[PDB]
Amino acid sequence: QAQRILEEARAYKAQTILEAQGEVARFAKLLPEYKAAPEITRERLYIETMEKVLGNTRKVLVNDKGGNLMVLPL
Amino acid sequence: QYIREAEAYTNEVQPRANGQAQRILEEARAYKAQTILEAQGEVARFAKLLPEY
Amino acid sequence: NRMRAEREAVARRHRSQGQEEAEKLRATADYEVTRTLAEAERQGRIMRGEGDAEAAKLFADAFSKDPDFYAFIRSLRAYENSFSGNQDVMVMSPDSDFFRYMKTP
Repeated sequence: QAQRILEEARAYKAQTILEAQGEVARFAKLLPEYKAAPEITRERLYIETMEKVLGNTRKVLVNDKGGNLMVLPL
Repeated sequence: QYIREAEAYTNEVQPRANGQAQRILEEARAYKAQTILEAQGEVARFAKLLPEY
Repeated sequence: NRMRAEREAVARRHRSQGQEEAEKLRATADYEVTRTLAEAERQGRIMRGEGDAEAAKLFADAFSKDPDFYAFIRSLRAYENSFSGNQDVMVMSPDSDFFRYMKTP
């Protein structure tokens, strides 16, 4: 009973720590690379991320200066 | 017959309500107890996180 | 018919008295189980707090080297996850910076 719920929570805590460590280690090794070439890394990541998001979400590509639209939700 | 039947109905419902009443009271205690315990946990979490912030 | 009625009434009465005791005992069980469930939930939050509280120091000291850079990496990830589903409509303009290389060189 007692031990049961004790170890149960303890696992979540351990998972967080382990997950945190991994993410930290990834951002660690990558930080010096960014400092070496900030502009090049920024452009690469920026385009890589942008192509992924726009790859799925629909787009209009309509010209500005006209303020009218119909969201048409459901 | 109606009279005899009516008596049964009146008599029958009477212990029925008593049981339902005890449950209500017990449910309130549970809420109170559960609420208090929930606060402790949440409060403890906030306290631990506060120095980090 | 009178004897039947009075006897039948007493019978139903005796049956009904037992029924309320049952419910009373039933409700008592509910309370105690909930108490234990809540008790367990309390111990869980305590430990569940230590987890994120302990990890918060790792995130802070690690990412405290370059906040702007960490904001870039993290913010980009968020977009990919937020727009993952095909339930959005990005009404961009042709003048948009990302479309800077769509105008005749």
